[PDB]
Amino acid sequence: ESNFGVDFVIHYKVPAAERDEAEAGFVQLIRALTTVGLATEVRHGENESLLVFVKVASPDLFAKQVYRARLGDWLHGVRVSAPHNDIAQALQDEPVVEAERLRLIYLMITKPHNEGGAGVTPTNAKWKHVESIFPLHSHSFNKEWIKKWSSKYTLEQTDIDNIRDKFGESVAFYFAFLRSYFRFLVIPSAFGFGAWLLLGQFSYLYALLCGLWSVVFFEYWKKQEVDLAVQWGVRGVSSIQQSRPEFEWEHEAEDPITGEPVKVYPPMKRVKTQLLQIPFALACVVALGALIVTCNSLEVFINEVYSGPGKQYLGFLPTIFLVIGTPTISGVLMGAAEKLNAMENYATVDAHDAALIQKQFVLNFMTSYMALFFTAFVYIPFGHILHPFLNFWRATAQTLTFEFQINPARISNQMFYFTVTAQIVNFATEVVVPYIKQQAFQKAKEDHEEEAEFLQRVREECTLEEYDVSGDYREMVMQFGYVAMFSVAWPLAACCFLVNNWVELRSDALKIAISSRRPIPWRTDSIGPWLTALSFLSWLGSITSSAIVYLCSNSPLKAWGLLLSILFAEHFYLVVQLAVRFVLSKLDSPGLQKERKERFQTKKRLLQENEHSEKITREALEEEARQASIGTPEEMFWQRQRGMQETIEIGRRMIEQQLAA
Amino acid sequence: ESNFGVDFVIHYKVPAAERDEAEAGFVQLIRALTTVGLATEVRHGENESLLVFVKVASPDLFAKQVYRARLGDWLHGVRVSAPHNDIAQALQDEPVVEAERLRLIYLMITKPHNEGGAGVTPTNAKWKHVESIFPLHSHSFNKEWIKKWSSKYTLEQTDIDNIRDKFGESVAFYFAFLRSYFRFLVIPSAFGFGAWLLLGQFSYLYALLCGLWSVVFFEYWKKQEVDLAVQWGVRGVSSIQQSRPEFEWEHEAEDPITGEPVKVYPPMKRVKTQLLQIPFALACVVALGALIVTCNSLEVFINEVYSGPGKQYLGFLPTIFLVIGTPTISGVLMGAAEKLNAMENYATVDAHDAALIQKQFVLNFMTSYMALFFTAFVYIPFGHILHPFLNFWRATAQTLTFEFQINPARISNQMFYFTVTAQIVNFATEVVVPYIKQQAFQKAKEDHEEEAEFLQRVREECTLEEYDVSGDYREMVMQFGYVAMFSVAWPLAACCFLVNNWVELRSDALKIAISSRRPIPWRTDSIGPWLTALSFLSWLGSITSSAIVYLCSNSPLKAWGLLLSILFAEHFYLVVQLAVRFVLSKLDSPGLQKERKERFQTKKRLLQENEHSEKITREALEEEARQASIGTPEEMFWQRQRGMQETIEIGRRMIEQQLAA
Ligand SMILES: [Ca+2]
Ligand SMILES: [Ca+2]
Ligand SMILES: [Ca+2]
Ligand SMILES: [Ca+2]
Repeated sequence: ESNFGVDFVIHYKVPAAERDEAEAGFVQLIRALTTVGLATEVRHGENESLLVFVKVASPDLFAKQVYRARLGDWLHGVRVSAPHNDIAQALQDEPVVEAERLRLIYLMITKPHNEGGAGVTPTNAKWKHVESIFPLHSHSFNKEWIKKWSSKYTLEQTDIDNIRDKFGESVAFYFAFLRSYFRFLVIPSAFGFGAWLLLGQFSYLYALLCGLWSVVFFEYWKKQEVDLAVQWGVRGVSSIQQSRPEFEWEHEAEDPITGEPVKVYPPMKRVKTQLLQIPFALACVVALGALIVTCNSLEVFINEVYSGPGKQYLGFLPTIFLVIGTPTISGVLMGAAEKLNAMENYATVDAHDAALIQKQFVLNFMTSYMALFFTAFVYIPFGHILHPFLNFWRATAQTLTFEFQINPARISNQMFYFTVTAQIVNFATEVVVPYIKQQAFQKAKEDHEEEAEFLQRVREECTLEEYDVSGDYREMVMQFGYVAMFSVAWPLAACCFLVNNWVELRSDALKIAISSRRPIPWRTDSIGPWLTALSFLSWLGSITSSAIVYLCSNSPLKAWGLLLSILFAEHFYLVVQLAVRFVLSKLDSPGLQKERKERFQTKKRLLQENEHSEKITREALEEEARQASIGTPEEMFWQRQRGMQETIEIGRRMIEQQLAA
Repeated sequence: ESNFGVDFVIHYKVPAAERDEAEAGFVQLIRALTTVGLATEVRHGENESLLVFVKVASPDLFAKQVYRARLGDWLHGVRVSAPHNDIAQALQDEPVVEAERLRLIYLMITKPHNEGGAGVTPTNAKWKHVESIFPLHSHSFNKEWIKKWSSKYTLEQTDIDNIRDKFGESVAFYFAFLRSYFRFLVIPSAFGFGAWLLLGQFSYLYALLCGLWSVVFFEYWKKQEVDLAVQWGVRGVSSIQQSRPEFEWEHEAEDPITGEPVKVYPPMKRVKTQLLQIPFALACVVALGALIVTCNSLEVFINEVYSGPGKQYLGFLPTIFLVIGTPTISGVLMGAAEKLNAMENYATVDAHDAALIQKQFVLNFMTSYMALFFTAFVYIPFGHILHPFLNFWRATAQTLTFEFQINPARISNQMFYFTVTAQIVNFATEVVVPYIKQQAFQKAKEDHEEEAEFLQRVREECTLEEYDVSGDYREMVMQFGYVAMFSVAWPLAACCFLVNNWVELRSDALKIAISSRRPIPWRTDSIGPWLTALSFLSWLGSITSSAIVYLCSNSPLKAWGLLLSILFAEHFYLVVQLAVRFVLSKLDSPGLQKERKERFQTKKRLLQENEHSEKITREALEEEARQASIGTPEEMFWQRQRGMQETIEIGRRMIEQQLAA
């Protein structure tokens, strides 16, 4: 139930084909680990691998490394004050959390020799046999965390702080984002319940309301994250650029700022494959669009022809099957997105991650909303254009066996089926399928007889995949997109997503608990490029919900109404965006006062670290001595009234002279 | 042609009604001036006033004050580095310009005793007889500056820097803004010339073009001003809050940041008179709107009735008279705006100035564009609603003497008459009327017989009004508004404004030269609240130019077209705003590199101001001695393979064992 003090575990798969070269890499690896002061320990890994175990046996060099990284943060404006202790007397002032300790150990194993480390990143260096470097998982904290999160109803800030001190900043930002989003989802849940009871289907007021809610939630989260970045001492980390190890280069050019020749790569070679996104984008758009329009034509052909013998529920069976098939096509889609992004040689890890978020968000946007767009914006306004598909299905099924009435409330049933089966498929794919996978490999399953269970748990933890938080961001961003631009089709969607988010805030916590190895703790200022995604989804929601409520509320479609509704709701979005930004500028979050007060008090301590007429007539006497040494008329003008009492009495007699005249 | 070294002149009007009290205030004034180390000198002022003259006779206390203000800038993040010289050996490192010197002297005469100064601001303190504190005007620089600006065609950056070193930062920001705006006006001048030749009246392409030009000009100026604020060492000054002297208060509450009890004022008392703007706003809107609709009805009645005996030029004579009357009504309008803003008790000078800019911009917006709005958006789409005014004028003029055909190209003639007579009225009111005023008071017009002409020039300089740069900002912002939202009515407006701006960049320079006393040099990071005005005017231009080109291009007015054109051009504005912001993020202005490079080099100098296996087995031996003193199984696990060569050979024999199995 407790580790052996091990901070990191390296896998180092030794295949039989390259045994001697992998042995030379092994001895070079453990040499390089011993140079940076890591006590090593070698144990057996299954299928010919060598689990080596590292730790800092030297607390003095560890505190020296901690002080060096704190100075590196202080140079880039991260820390408020310097450590001010080259000796370890600042560690008692500010302790090291487990996340900061594991991050600095990972930097000592990851950074190159110029940075003061033994860089053993797998693909770029010679270390092609280093499979995975990963920290361990403390089960005594894990079980307590899962139990205390399942027991409570709401989560305080101390729970997110306990996530911060043991899983880095990024996982804690995800849980803080999901907690704040779950708390803000109760407003359109209640208002959608009210609109589903009272206002009838497709109410305009709920469209304006969910637009306003998306604005206030996005701006409030953008305030709350800079508050959290002040509180965790991580504000401004995105200015620091981490050099990606797999970034190839050609030259080593002039110094930008520091004095160091940084390695460069010709950007036209980058744009040559940046433009590889565009034919891939158009190809994937038309492929998924042809699949979606084929599914839509098939379901309308089926519910026209069979006339619903069993149920009308059987009519949207192709839509249900398409949503079921959507995670499988999105798997190869994200694979071909990640391969394309990795081929696009990116300099720093921030830009590489941001481009991966952009490609993954575009592909998931298409495969999550193009069915509902073809339902709302194509099928409802003019649905006669898919009649060749209908007569094609008729001419095929007539040989195979040997009046359209486009319902405007088809989108409500479609959105209900979409939300429910997407909830079921997402819940099955997220936890239940890995639950039965780990229970299946549980029933399918020397070494010093005391450390046996420890090496058992490490050998089984090597097989798990590393937890990426990008996917759990993307799921919630898409759910927010459903809320922003399709809740007017089905106003109980916010209530369903509220229940899903309360289950999800424990479910994704369970995924980090037992279905994935502990992620390498990184620091981030924010959720990063997902803020652009939330902003774009809210802006598109203000257009789309209004056009949906006009086109489904529908008389012929008077296009004088549609453009006016789109214009009014989009300008209402812009006006409420200005209003909420102006209001949230005035709230005076306490972290800003704390940061600027500490900075001013430190520089005020530096400030404190750093008769009259006598002086005036003395300098006038000095200038008179310089005049008598020798330019002259201003000298006479200043030497008229030298003493101040002379000026007083001359001014008073001049008041008397001006009183005479 | 040269001063007597005088830095400041104080007027101190002594009326005969309060002669003894003003004399006591005089002796207290010159006492307080002598405490802060200012050599004083009293000369006669006309109509019973006492021009006292100050200077720093003590360069040591002046350099001490300079170092104190530089530390005050360094605490608030303005300066890159500290002065690092309590002795005056930093003044040789960075010299004092005349603007910084005069600003610090004005702070020594303006700041209270707690700040280390003798605060003699007129209305708040007892000094109700101090009329005006003002610096002098160096004519040898003035004549050279006017001559070298009239000789050149274009102005280099060195001219704006010579304005910066002698008139502060704010006047130099105005001249830099007018130079950059005059340089960017040549693009819609040439394109409007092309549209006026080729494309015919009311072209949509010119509307999209001037929208794009307004975007690129506004974003390029917003980049250029942070570049200039880096270069002049003034970046970040807007974070510093200057306490307004006339700000009344009730309490002196807790300390926000510094430690000082700041004085507070109940904000509900402020909102009580903030809401006095709204009935004043609605009253002024309906008053100017009734005047404009009366003028419009009168001119259409006149050109209907008389049928143009002389000319059609005589028909818009009421519009010409209304533009002529516009500076006179705007005078009392800005008076009642400034009185309302001064009644609204504002804490700091930044918020007070920003609210004055907001009120003045709203009133000048109405009186500059509501005539053209009632022409374009009311008279052209539906003009039958003003027929009661027409029959009213008929029923009056029928007793007084004893078919409408609304032309869509009426706005072109209106905009031409508006631009031309506004140019003529603005040029007459700006320079020519003060030119004949100063030549009229020239022909209408003891004391030691050597300083006679100096006291003559100071006595005549007291009568001039202090130059406010807000008015010369507001004129150009309104001209930019004409370009942004009405150039499609008359595409030569940009060419006319280009010629006007080339004349204006010397004319407003002449106004500071001889028609106004030298302004007290202030520091500002930017043009401030006018950036919101340019952004709002460009955004409204994207709507208004498109609606104008549809409604005047006009068939009946198909309102399916109007909303689509407004929507397309506004979203084109938003898309090109994103595009230009993304492009200008990548240009890498050199001032940012210079600032962050100097900051990193200073903190890197502070950074530089601040065997392996032996240590590893030594700490392992220490922990073994602690174990033998006595928790134990991890100790045994770490003490298995102590030395690194032991780990090497144990790992190699384990490779051999995994090779056996
Ligand atoms: Ca899930
Ligand atoms: Ca998830
Ligand atoms: Ca002018
Ligand atoms: Ca002007």
